[PDB]
Order: sequence, then structure tokens, then C-alpha cells
Amino acid sequence: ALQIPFAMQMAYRFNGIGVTQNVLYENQKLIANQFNSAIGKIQDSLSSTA
Amino acid sequence: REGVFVSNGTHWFVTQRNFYEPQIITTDNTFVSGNCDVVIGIVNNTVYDPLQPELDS
Ligand SMILES: *[C@@H]1O[C@H](CO)[C@@H](O[C@@H]2O[C@H](CO)[C@@H](O)[C@H](O)[C@H]2NC(C)=O)[C@H](O)[C@H]1NC(C)=O
Ligand SMILES: *[C@@H]1O[C@H](CO)[C@@H](O[C@@H]2O[C@H](CO)[C@@H](O)[C@H](O)[C@H]2NC(C)=O)[C@H](O)[C@H]1NC(C)=O
Ligand SMILES: *[C@@H]1O[C@H](CO)[C@@H](O)[C@H](O)[C@H]1NC(C)=O
Repeated sequence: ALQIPFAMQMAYRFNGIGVTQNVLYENQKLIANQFNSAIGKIQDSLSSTA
Repeated sequence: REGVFVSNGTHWFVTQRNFYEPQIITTDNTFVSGNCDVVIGIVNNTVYDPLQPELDS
């Protein structure tokens, strides 16, 4: 397990799908907020959809 | 363009992600997008321009 800053990990994840990493870095706050909102939506779905 | 930036404590280098092989940071290793006020964690260094010494001499 080789430690790496999470933002750089996401930069690799973005490069792996054909999106240049500067898109991640310039939009890091937006991406983090979208991730957190998606997780909250997962929580609401699991808490409400039997 | 490929790899990551690394520092040995005094100098910054760029090397491939899966094998340590430090190279001098140049315009042929990196690309420019945006400016210093956007990227979180951006650091100050210098980027060598291989063209400069050819036109200076
Ligand atoms: C980090 O890397 C730089 C680049 O190689 C090192 O600087 C060189 O150090 C050697 C001695 O180990 C000198 O002979 C060279 O002249 C130095 N070159 C430059 C451009 O400074 C630096 O010593 C390295 N730092 C550590 C802690 O290993
Ligand atoms: C990296 O370098 C830039 C300049 O190249 C630094 O920007 C300076 O920031 C101070 C603090 O607000 C200002 O007073 C200076 O006027 C800025 N410089 C310029 C040219 O406008 C930046 O702070 C540096 N960052 C680090 C971490 O060293
Ligand atoms: C990394 O986190 C430390 C706090 O643990 C902070 O002081 C430092 O400025 C941060 N550096 C970057 C590049 O985010």
C-alpha cells in the first residue's frame, strides 16, 4: 500500500477515463461536494427504500 | 503529462507513477492549464525550457 494524496488518486482516476487531471484539480471542491451529496442520497435511499 | 511530481527535500522532479526515475521538470514533461490561484496544494518551483539555451547561444 503506497500512500498517495486522495486528490492525486482522483487525478489518476480521471486520467483513466480520458479526462485530463486539471479538470479534477480546478473542480476539486465541486467534485467533493457532488460526492458527498451522492453519499447522502445513498443514505436516504437505504434509510427509506425497503 | 505522465507521472507525478516528487521532491527529495531540496529539488522537485517528475517521475513515472510506477517506478522512481527522476527527471528535470521541463515544458516537454508538463502542460499548462489555468493559473496558480485555482489548484489546491500547488507549489512554487521552476520549469526548464529546453528551447531557451538554443536561442541564447
Ligand atoms: C536532491 O536531488 C538533487 C539533484 O540531484 C541533489 O542535488 C545534487 O546533489 C549532488 C550530491 O548528492 C551534487 O553533487 C549535485 O551537484 C547536486 N545538484 C544540484 C543541481 O543541486 C540533492 O543533493 C538531492 N537531495 C538529497 C537530500 O539527496
Ligand atoms: C508562490 O509564489 C507566488 C509568487 O510567484 C507567491 O505569491 C505571493 O503571495 C504573497 C502573499 O499574498 C503576495 O504578497 C505576493 O505579492 C505574491 N507574489 C506575487 C508575484 O504577486 C505565493 O505566495 C508563493 N507560494 C508559496 C507557498 O510560496
Ligand atoms: C496539508 O495538511 C496540513 C495539515 O495537516 C496543512 O498544514 C498543509 O498546509 C496541507 N498542505 C496542502 C498542500 O494541502
